[PDB]
Amino acid sequence: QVTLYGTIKAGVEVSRVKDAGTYKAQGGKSKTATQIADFGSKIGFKGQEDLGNGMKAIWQLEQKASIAGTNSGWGNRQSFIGLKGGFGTVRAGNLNTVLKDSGDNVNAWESGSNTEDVLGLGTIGRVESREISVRYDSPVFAGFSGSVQYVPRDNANDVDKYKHTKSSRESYHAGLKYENAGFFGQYAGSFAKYADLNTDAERVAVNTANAHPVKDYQVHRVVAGYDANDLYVSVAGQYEAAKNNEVGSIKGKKHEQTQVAATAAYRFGNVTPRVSYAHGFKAKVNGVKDANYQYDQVIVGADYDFSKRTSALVSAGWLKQGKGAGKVEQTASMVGLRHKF
Amino acid sequence: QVTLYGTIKAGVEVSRVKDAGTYKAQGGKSKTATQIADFGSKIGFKGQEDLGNGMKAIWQLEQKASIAGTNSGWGNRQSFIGLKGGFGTVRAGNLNTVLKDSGDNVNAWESGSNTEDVLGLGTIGRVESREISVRYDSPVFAGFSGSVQYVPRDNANDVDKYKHTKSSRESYHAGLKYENAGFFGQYAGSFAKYADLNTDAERVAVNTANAHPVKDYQVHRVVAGYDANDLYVSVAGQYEAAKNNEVGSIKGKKHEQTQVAATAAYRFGNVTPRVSYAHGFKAKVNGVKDANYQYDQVIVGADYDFSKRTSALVSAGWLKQGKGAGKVEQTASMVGLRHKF
Amino acid sequence: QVTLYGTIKAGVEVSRVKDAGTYKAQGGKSKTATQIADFGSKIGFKGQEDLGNGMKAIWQLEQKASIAGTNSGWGNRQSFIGLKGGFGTVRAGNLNTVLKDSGDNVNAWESGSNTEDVLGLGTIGRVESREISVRYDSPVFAGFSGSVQYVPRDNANDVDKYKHTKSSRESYHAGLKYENAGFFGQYAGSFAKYADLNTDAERVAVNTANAHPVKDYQVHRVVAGYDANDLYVSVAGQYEAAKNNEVGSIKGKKHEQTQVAATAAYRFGNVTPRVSYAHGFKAKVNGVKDANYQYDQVIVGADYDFSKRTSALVSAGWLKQGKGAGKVEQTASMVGLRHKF
Ligand SMILES: [Cs+]
Ligand SMILES: [Cs+]
Ligand SMILES: [Cs+]
Ligand SMILES: [Cs+]
Ligand SMILES: [Cs+]
Ligand SMILES: [Cs+]
Ligand SMILES: [Cs+]
Ligand SMILES: [Cs+]
Ligand SMILES: [Cs+]
Repeated sequence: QVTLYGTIKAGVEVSRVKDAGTYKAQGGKSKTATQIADFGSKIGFKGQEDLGNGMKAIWQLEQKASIAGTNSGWGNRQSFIGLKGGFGTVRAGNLNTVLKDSGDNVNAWESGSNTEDVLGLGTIGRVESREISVRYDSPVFAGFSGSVQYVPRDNANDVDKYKHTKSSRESYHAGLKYENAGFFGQYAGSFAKYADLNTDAERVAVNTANAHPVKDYQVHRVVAGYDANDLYVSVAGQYEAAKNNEVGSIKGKKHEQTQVAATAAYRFGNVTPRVSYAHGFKAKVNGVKDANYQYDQVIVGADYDFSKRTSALVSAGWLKQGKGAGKVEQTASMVGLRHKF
Repeated sequence: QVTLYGTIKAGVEVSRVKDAGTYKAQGGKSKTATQIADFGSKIGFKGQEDLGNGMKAIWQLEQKASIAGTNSGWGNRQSFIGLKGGFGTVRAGNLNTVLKDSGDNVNAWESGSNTEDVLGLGTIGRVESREISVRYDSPVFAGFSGSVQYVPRDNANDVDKYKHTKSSRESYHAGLKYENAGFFGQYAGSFAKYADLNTDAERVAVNTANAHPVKDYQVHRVVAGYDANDLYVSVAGQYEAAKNNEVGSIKGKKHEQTQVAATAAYRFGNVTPRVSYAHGFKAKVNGVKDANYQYDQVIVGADYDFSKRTSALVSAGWLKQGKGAGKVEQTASMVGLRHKF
Repeated sequence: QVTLYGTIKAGVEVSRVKDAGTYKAQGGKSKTATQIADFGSKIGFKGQEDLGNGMKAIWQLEQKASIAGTNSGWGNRQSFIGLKGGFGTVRAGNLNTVLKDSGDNVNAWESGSNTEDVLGLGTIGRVESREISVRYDSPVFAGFSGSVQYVPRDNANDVDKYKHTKSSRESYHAGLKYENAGFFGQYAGSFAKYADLNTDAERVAVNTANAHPVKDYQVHRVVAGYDANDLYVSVAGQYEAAKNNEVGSIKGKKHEQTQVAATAAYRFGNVTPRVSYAHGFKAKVNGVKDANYQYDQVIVGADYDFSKRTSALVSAGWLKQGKGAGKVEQTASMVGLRHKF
């Protein structure tokens, strides 16, 4: 067996930044931008074959396909080959991280890439990625399931394959999930003995310009809520910590940040109003409080479901980053359309 | 619903340039080149869903796929999401321009990209493009239909989104079409308060190397003819005008050019002989006649239709550019094969 | 008609190099690398239409799609348009070379690109490629078939289309095959009046950095064996020769190399153990023996066929390159999974 699927989705966004530092216009305000933007249209191919003994072969090839025609590549969304049966599921390839998957219960919004941080809970998602990796998923059993996932050294750093001179950027991802009668709890997280962050605290490839080597990199996410009877509510807590691993005065000093997010939605027939709130507390950077990494955000909107495949979408969002005169405030709103095939 | 389609098409071309300026060989003639060339093979995916109230969701993702394996990208031909119903059709994405669509009644030929100007009426098509835009199409009503289409500022110039420092390259596209009993007339055109041309008078992105900012950029196309009873004839008139908007001695001075084209074809069973003629009159460039932009061309050929999907193609073309010792003459011929799926 | 197909395939490889020159660690050994690697996953689209008179239209578009998400492009595997009927088959596009096709009887192994030379008989395949070309295939007749294939000048060197100043890199490919009662013999080969090699003796584009222009470039391959009754055995001989065509002291001097390979496999139900051996004798380079181009390799492994579409794969390989203190030794092993759709 073999099937074609995808989502086409897009809309118009309207945004404004308030940033004293970069916009000399009055009160530090940018002008208002108005863009047709693709929201992450995608196309895939996938299939499975019964292997005779309760085992199945599974594979998938999913690609970014933006109707603005700005993508190229195959396999640059989750793509894999694997086996599934009574044991659970094993998969190898460009895999979502346990934490990328858990993000479905945290960030429900659609936006173009420009507005990810204001029209969506982009900041809490900064820890989410796809990795050439292997992943095991369970058995859902007595309402419990789990995943375990690993990125080898020589996949995390190809260059260094044969000379093991940079320390390993191999990493571990794992989660545990419980569902009962509409109630869900999940823990998802990751660990990397050595990694590298950019200044927005995203993981980037070893040897990226302005990469900051870190050590004992760890992320934890707990999510809980209720998804049943027209009602959805979700609350997430996230904690990130690493040690400075750059050679310099500050090696060994402690990085950390705490983020929380909350979403509520109610389904009124075909209309689903949604509200979200997120906050990042002050980061400790090199052992010292850094309020540049603090933020607050609220998003409100709704989906109109024409069909089970097709929705109209509207949202607006209000985001505040940092403290004082370093302050950045983003405002945005959009209207859009989504169609799943 | 969801469907796969495409055209595979290709052939061998044979071409020669006569250009004193660049070819020192006798009488200013290049040698004769002989190439297997893809004619613009393409592949798409598209679909629609009835939404209940005479409304439909529509989407499409079409890509260049050249069997020479030189393309990459998704969505780099017309791709969109939209709604269709009694109101007409609304669409947003990488859209053909009203003028790109009207080009189906002007330039019927197939050629590789190298021969577009000699094996096809490439020059009159220089005004045709795809744009991240929104488009409304009518209702065909009493034989009349029309389209209206817009490219926002912040899609025409992303860089400048928030600092509105370069003037808008937002643009408007529109057309009106009438069909009666084989007879067709159409007006298609466009307007851009500010734009940027290259020296072959194609629109290019703001801030392209050797881009020439222009103002009040306008194109008009009227096409008329007859498409019925084995007989096809088309006559087109095109007019382009803009003001110099480059800072320098010549700002405010007037650009313009007039082009005409004519095609006739007759269907003799499975064979369709075709003849085309096109002419560009002298351009006024910076208020002054410039005969470098004058050209004449004739193309003759035929299609052999094996099936409704599959054709053999042959053509030859004879093109003259400019006047005097700046003169460029292109000669070409091809044989090819086209298959629609 | 129109069909979708592909192969997804991938695994974990483990490799080690022993190279005194580049690895200062003890006894000239690299460390051991361990990688999830795609084995050349691919996806295609193809179809055919009966044209009425025993003739068919045929086309194909095949792309590299690696589930590690590192490819982009359409048409970058064999892709074409063509006609098929009582005359044989004619095709134009990104075609496999007669010698690339013959490689199916020589190199049966799957490996990621990093291990092609140790987990697969990569070296003998150095002469195999895809080319924008035309190809004729026969009629299988009294057990005999054949192919003839040509790459025009102006496809081998686009740049030089109109100025015929570099000599032609046009080339000819041809083969002859016989099958009788499990027994097969094939000759495949190629000739290019002028070409360009890199130092691993692969053909590269004219004007590639460190390309070495050659003249009278010729390759010959004879393969023979037995493919029936659970038993497969293949023996190949390959010979490559060219003259130095670089301007310098050594123009006109003779390049050549001889390679042989052997494979045996036996099918035990669903398990197919396989063993392969290959050897490259000393190259003559500029008229002089060069033992850097000598190598020996053995690969052993097996396929486990879950289904006709789906296999588990394991192999190990042991490769030795050159003589003496220039010596390079590669060791590798892998486990993998393949699924055809
Ligand atoms: Cs998103
Ligand atoms: Cs992310
Ligand atoms: Cs990654
Ligand atoms: Cs064309
Ligand atoms: Cs064009
Ligand atoms: Cs464009
Ligand atoms: Cs291979
Ligand atoms: Cs090869
Ligand atoms: Cs090639």
